[PDB]
Amino acid sequence: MKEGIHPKLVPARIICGCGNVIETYSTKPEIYVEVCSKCHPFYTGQQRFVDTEGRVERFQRRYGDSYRKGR
Amino acid sequence: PKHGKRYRALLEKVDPNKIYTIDEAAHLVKELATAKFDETVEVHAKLGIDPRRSDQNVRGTVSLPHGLGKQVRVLAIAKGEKIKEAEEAGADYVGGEEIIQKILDGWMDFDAVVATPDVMGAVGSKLGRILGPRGLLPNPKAGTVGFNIGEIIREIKAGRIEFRNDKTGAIHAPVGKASFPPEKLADNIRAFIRALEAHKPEGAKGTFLRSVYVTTTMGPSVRINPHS
Amino acid sequence: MKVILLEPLENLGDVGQVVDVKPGYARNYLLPRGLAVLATESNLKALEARIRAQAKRLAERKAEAERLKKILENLTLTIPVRAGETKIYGSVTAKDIAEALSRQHGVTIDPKRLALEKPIKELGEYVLTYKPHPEVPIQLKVSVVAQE
RNA sequence: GGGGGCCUGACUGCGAGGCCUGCAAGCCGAGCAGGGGCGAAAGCCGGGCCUAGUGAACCGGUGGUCCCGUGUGGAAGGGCC
RNA sequence: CCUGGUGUUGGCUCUUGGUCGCGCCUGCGUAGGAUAGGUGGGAGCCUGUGAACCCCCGCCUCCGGGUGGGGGGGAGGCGCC
RNA sequence: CGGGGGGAACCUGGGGAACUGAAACAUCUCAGUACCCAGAGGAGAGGAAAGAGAAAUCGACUCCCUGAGUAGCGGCGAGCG
RNA sequence: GCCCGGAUAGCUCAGUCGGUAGAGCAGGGGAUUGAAAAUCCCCGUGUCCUUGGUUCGAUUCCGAGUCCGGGCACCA
Repeated sequence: MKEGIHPKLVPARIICGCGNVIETYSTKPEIYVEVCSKCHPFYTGQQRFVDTEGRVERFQRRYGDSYRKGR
Repeated sequence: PKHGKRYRALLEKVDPNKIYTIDEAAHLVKELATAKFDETVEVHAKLGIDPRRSDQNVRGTVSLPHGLGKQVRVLAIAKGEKIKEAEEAGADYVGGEEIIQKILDGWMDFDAVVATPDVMGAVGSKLGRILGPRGLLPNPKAGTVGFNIGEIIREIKAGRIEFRNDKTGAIHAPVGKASFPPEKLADNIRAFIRALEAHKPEGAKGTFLRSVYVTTTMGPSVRINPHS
Repeated sequence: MKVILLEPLENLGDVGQVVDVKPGYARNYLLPRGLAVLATESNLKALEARIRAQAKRLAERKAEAERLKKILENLTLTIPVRAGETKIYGSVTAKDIAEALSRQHGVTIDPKRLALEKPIKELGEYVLTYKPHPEVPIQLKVSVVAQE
């Protein structure tokens, strides 16, 4: 591993697709899109005591950095 | 901040922040205006309709009970016994297809026409072309055609008051006298509340009774909450 | 975004305030800086801690004030000057008063704040108002006389 | 088949018993019921003078109905017409 | 790949549009003292102009005129009819 | 101080496919199956309820028989369950 | 099927009180046309796609009805 989160796990899976709708509107589901993909967050940082970083990931980030900001 | 009305005093009575309610209205209006003679207060309002597409165009009349003698003339068009009944009931214009003929000629002194099903053909087709889009021709559910010529003209005299949204969606009608008991003005305000409410065409979507108020002739103008 | 501010009032207008400046915004843009910190027990408390603080501070102030208000408004202030029967040769400086009450009688006060436009030196007594604590002024019957 | 009068059965409930057909089809129908319409009536009328103008099943719509509802009241939703 | 929303992607600011809340101001096809925008109340209204006579000044135009103000004073005007 | 390095099959999670069926085949299907992986074991797995279920009822988790192949999921089709 | 949009005389387009209609280019009649061209003068010249409706009175205003054009989702 080398890109999950830092403040927990948000690094993985995704199966999905579509095709089309038109249901409780006029009929059944134009059904189909057998597709697969990724799905994730972002990066950023601050300072320990003169010289630092963070890295981490998104939200978990914001709350967190706040947290150790507390110290 | 100073204006052109001596009414100004009455206006001071007039504190337009609240829409208050009916009976309150009877009282504060009765007090508000007794200028020359005694106030001829009236109620007026506007509904969320659309009178262009007549599929909401309303009118008719509730029966606000209380003696009468003035407003909206009507023609009792029929024959003998009906001339009897309606004429006596409370008619301003009375006769039959002879009156219809007179009108085709050059005599029309009645806003609403009520004819019994006995001279109704002559009324509607002879005078159809005459009363026309004036509002002066008889219609089977426009309080204008039927045998009870006597009953309807009767109420015309004992207490009538009708309905008819004008171009922009509003009606006007008498629902209490000036020096008239407050509770009274209230009750009539009510009978109107109801018949109006009924007329309320199914073509309304939302805030129908938009503005409902009591205002006088030459005098105050305050909304009323026909709820309380 | 409960941004609690020390150096702020919508600029370096300091303490007594807290506002919202959204996530990052307020965050690393307005407070990395060093003008405020966020809510938390730590901070909200903080405000409470030192607010209590000033409450007691000023209160106390008022108190000591009163002890002296009483003691002084109470007592008469007599002092010795040199002259004939009017103004003393060397002007009566309310400061002089100061030395006087101060270590000649007991309680002391700073000359500065007082009641004395110019040297007073007519002689005898005058009771004036030298405001000692911001809304509670000390008023006194001061007479110096030529001890001859 | 050509003309006039009056009128909706080009009705719902349905049918026994047969045409053909292996399937499903499609097709013929006295007579019993409610209910009317043409004569006064003996009776004809459940579309036309007849043999072609036709299409499963799914899916979903609308006018019902007022049967079902995933504890109970209702309701999304839904069963039969 | 291109591309609305939205997340890090913070600051001051010039501004311009739709909408509803209240205020103001408007309405000349034609006979119509008259540029009646309707539909209601509906013969009376008013005197901080002591007035429609006159004065200018504010404003909107299809000559007119409508409207809002400052003044000038000596029972007057108009809506009615 | 610890690991790492193994190991026929069993095992948990990580990622994860065409055939063939649906006598075509794009939903669907085989299936979360084959296989690449990481890893704890001697077996791990799960394991004391924001559960069941509607009786004022039960009571950890796991595996067997039964629960219906009904309840049902669906080019409501092959099928799956 | 949805929403935006065009349809009035031969050709092309014009009105929100509507409340009174055509106008630019061709066709007939008349002057400058000594020739024409050209120009002016004139006239003929019309439901504003269908239909009722609000409408005293609205063709540009209310609803529904054609043929057509542009952009979505329909049968699966």
